[PDB]
Amino acid sequence: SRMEEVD
Amino acid sequence: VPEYEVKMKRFKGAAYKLRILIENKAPNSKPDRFSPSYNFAENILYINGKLSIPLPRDIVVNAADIKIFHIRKERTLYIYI
Amino acid sequence: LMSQFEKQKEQGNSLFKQGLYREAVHCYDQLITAQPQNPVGYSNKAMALIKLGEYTQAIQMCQQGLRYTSTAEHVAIRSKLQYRLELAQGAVGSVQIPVVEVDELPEGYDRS
Repeated sequence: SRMEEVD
Repeated sequence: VPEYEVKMKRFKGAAYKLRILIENKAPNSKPDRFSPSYNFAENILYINGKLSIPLPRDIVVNAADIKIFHIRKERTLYIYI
Repeated sequence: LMSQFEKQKEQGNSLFKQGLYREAVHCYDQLITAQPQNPVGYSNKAMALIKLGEYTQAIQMCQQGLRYTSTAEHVAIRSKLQYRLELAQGAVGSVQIPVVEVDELPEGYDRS
């Protein structure tokens, strides 16, 4: 779960 | 009916790599309507219904950095990429 | 404790995860206003805008965000931005490029 997650 | 003629020139060590000149040569005449668009996958800069400039494949193209100036008196588009 | 910036960001992310994308954008905007060189505001805003179907605006936010990510320290966030960009570009196929009407070319532009 990374690219589609905000930062 | 407009009569467009295109010139292209490459540059080294500058903020841009390419300059495109689009010139209307038709004497009589009509004002030029321009709604350019850039297609990312094609790497083609469409100018209007008539005209499209595919861009050289060896150039990094950032649509944010495509600068287009229009000088009406000269009926000339200057495009810097 | 979280800084003001970090609390605004966390609030934005909470709204995002809730599916309140417009409000999230409203927080991320404050991130961009406070730290215009911080890529995270741009990346987050772009993701929210994408969730809203505002692909052209998302593209603009990625374009702006990537200005700040050219050094090694930002590689990770760079990847994020590049993902969003490629998503949004992919969605629209093309964008309008504005024509600037001028009496003469501004300085630094070769007429030769």
